[PDB]
Amino acid sequence: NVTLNNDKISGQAWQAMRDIGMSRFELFNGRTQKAEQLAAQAEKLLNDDSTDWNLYVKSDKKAPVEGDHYIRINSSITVAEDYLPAGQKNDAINKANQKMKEGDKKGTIEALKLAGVSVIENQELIPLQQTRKDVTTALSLMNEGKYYQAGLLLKSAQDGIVVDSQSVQL
Amino acid sequence: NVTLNNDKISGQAWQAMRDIGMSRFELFNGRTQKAEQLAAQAEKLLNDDSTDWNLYVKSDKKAPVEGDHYIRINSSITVAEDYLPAGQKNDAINKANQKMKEGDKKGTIEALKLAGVSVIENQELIPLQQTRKDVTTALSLMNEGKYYQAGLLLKSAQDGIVVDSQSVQL
Amino acid sequence: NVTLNNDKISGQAWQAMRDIGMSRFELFNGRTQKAEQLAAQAEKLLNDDSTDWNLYVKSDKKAPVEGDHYIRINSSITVAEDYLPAGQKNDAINKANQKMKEGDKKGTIEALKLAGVSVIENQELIPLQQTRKDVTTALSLMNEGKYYQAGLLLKSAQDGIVVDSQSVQL
Amino acid sequence: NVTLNNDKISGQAWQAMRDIGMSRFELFNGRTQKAEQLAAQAEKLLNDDSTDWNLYVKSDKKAPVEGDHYIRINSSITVAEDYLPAGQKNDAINKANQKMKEGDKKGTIEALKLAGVSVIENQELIPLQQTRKDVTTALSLMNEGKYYQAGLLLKSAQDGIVVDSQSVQL
Ligand SMILES: [Cl-]
Ligand SMILES: [Cl-]
Ligand SMILES: [Cl-]
Ligand SMILES: [Cl-]
Ligand SMILES: [Cl-]
Ligand SMILES: [Cl-]
Ligand SMILES: [Cl-]
Ligand SMILES: [Cl-]
Ligand SMILES: [Cl-]
Ligand SMILES: [Cl-]
Ligand SMILES: [Cl-]
Ligand SMILES: [Cl-]
Ligand SMILES: [Cl-]
Ligand SMILES: [Cl-]
Ligand SMILES: [Cl-]
Ligand SMILES: [Cl-]
Ligand code: NA
Ligand code: NA
Ligand code: NA
Ligand code: NA
Repeated sequence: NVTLNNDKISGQAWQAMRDIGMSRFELFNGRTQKAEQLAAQAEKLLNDDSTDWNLYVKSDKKAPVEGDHYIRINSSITVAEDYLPAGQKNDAINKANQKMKEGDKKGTIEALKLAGVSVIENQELIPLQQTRKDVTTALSLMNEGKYYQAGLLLKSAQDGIVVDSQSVQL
Repeated sequence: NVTLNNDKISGQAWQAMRDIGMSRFELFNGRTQKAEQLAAQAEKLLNDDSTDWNLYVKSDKKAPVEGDHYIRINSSITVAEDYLPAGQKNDAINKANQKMKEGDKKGTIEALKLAGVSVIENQELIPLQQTRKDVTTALSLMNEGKYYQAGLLLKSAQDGIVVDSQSVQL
Repeated sequence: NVTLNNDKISGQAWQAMRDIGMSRFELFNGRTQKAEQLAAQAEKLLNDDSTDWNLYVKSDKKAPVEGDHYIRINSSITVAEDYLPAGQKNDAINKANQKMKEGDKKGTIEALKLAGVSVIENQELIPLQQTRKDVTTALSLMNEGKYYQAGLLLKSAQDGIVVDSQSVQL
Repeated sequence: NVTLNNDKISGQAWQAMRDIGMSRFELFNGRTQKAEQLAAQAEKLLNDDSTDWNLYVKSDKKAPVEGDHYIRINSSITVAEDYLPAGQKNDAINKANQKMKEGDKKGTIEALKLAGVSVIENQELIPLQQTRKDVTTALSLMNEGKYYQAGLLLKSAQDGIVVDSQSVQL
């Protein structure tokens, strides 16, 4: 999948983060072997050598750990609707719908502005190498029987998700 | 998957909510046919006649719409750690790790209490019929070309996700 | 302030949680004496002997720590809007506005239902004694110079905030 | 208050956003005159002519509406803790505590890195003029008796809050 500006989003890393959360839950749920399976899947997803990880990097954002980079894992939309009289907004929304039908992203943004609607794109990001290290280290702790400590690292990986909300500039 | 109390969680409905969010994004991304495909997948997941939806119902929670019910779609954990001197907490955490290894949920909760750690389970819920109606109606609006209005219903479905955070009573 | 069902909400505890967050930030901001001042204010707010803390208790919710109770610190609204043709919804919303003008909460909920709008009340809660202990212990750690450890307890207090989202049953 | 880089944060705008949320709740709570009072307070806070609003602007972030700017209303911290053996981390945390005592922000960040801890600063931002317009227009709608529509604009103002999470570069 791609952002509004056509930059690639990592579905593998999104699924890895989902697996990380499920893994942590299974530690507390008394299913530590299931937790290891889920963390192992996350490790394979984040370290896939056939994936070109450069494609997902948000270059304009400094990661906390030296040499690391944030990658895009999801995009969503926030709209902000100004008050308009019912009639004027219907006609403006109808034109916005035509641009979406046409695949015209810029025309959609501009028609929505005439409807009093601003658009913000929320890009969910993770630091790639820091997340990889959390997963691999958590698995090592699980191998050692240090399950609570593994859970702390899985939670830290989740807490490293950030959301860059930006106005749409196509 | 199951909660700490062994109640079933709907992976299909979780994926349906993921599909609903992606569908809404694709409307703004100028890919309305992709949005319809994603909403159609969500509709099939939420309306699977081979699924016994009773298994996922949280019976002790009144849904906003008459006749409806909330279903469980995810569980996560929140811990709250009291301050303990480094030595006393290590020994208590080590015993908690043994109970997790043993699959002993109650023993895990009790050992964590000795470590100064309380456990809260966060159950993500959706109203099943209200969400079904949002998806089916959004698809109908997409068929009619009313894409912005479909996006509003998809967002409403997402805003209907609630999180019941409860202390663990096994 | 009060919930939709006229149960009291603690403005003091809300401000205490705000102070707890600011206190934690000031630790990292190199202003540990400011952090102590903010945590001391939170302690005074949560332990005010002139406040009748029973007024804010959500009795139908078991707190994680034995003998403790959750108290209400905020209420907000989530609406869920069904799709209605523009004309029918305007007339229904106009009637909802009259009930709000009249102070008629039940009539507002019922008029909104005719407009295709369901209402959910989100009650933010904290465990009172567990939060008190976090604050007092964090101050003690600050007195000892253990600032990072104090920050962990302040964060734990914040992570103990839960949101009970319930359909409106007046 | 100030960020880690000593940029000013608007306490007035933070309180305005708090007032906006309370105002919206009071509409549904059948207290429309209280909602107007709270929105009027938010309007006065955001439009204070004695405040130098330039002090709070995050210049490196484009606001959705032409001519507008994002302003800082809060800062918080996220830590990410690597796994370290208990002994090595205690000694590293003890040195971090000394730098916080000394007010040495850069030394704190560097000592925390030796403890395996990365620091992210989360800056809560609002678009100033777009938020002002939401509040003033919502009050006008309240004067007209269009309470539900006012609530939509108050919610839109809240949905315009974004969080810029950045690694600490002092
Ligand atoms: Cl297992
Ligand atoms: Cl890379
Ligand atoms: Cl580093
Ligand atoms: Cl290890
Ligand atoms: Cl398409
Ligand atoms: Cl059912
Ligand atoms: Cl109903
Ligand atoms: Cl329809
Ligand atoms: Cl200070
Ligand atoms: Cl009490
Ligand atoms: Cl207890
Ligand atoms: Cl102590
Ligand atoms: Cl009033
Ligand atoms: Cl300005
Ligand atoms: Cl504009
Ligand atoms: Cl107006
Ligand atoms: Na979206
Ligand atoms: Na979890
Ligand atoms: Na509200
Ligand atoms: Na903070």
